[PDB]
Amino acid sequence: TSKSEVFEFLTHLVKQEPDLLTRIYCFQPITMNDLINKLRNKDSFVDLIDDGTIREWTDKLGICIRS
Amino acid sequence: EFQQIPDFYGCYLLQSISKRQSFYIGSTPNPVRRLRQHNGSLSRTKRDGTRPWEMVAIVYGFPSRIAALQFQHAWQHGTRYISIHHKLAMITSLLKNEYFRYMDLTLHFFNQKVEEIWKNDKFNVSNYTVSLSQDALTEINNDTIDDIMDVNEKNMELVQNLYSTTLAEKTKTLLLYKEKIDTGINTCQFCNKIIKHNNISENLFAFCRDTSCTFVSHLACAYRYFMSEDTIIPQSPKCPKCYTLLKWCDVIYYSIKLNK
Ligand SMILES: [Cl-]
Ligand SMILES: [Cl-]
Ligand SMILES: [Zn+2]
Ligand SMILES: [Zn+2]
Repeated sequence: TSKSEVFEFLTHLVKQEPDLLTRIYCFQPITMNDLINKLRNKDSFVDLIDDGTIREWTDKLGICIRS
Repeated sequence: EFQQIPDFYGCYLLQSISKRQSFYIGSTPNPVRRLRQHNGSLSRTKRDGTRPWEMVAIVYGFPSRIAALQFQHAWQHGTRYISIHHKLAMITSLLKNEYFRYMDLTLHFFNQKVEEIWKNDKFNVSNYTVSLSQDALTEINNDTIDDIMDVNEKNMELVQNLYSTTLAEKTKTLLLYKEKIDTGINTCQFCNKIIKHNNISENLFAFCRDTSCTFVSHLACAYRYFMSEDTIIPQSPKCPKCYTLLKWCDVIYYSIKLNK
């Protein structure tokens, strides 16, 4: 699975979660754990994606991660 | 509950006036108070001449304290996002990075000689804005105590002017948008329903940055319109009425603060 395919998949999950979508285009910080829980709940495949790849995606998409 | 975008949050570069190879990078919501703390003390350290510091540049417009700290730490590390020449090149490298590009940050110089070195872009690192203080300092004279003090006092006045003016401008603009909402007769550019606080999607509004332009919409409606590799956050959308370039971060700043 290419990184491009994974990034498209994660972006598509965000777009199906209205509350989370609004939070991201309003630049709201979110913890990695909270984000991954919201994503996984839209599609359990997120379990198979490593943290480093998720973090690369958050950087690219402008998602603000709070430690 | 949403958190507001800061009225001001900036990442600054200090250069010691006397020890001109000494620099400091930090971030703050109030650069005037912060510069006093650096130059005096944190609250009411033997001096070796490092103080006073000149604040030579500040990057501001961050959507959160978290984002400013991310920039600050990347800038200090020198980082997965990628002498005075290196410190300034790092600014450009970060402003080109995908993550910070969404923020349409402003790079402001308080010292024109520092601005010229940045512009010279020795390393050819070259949507963000660049500005230079009116009456910016130029070559620094640090030969005497009085010269050093004069630099510190003039630099403080420049930092005060930028900060107090930025806050006053946001205050004025908030008041003008609030008046538009308060009339209760504006309608959404896209869905045509009356603009009124009544449901986050219904109470977040978007305005043109030109306060005399009449473009107003629901934030959700503007978002939908602007968004029609895949992305989530609009980048440099244009006003559908006057076609001027908008900064999505400023749109959100006013949107959320008006609702709060
Ligand atoms: Cl102050
Ligand atoms: Cl000192
Ligand atoms: Zn609407
Ligand atoms: Zn306009």
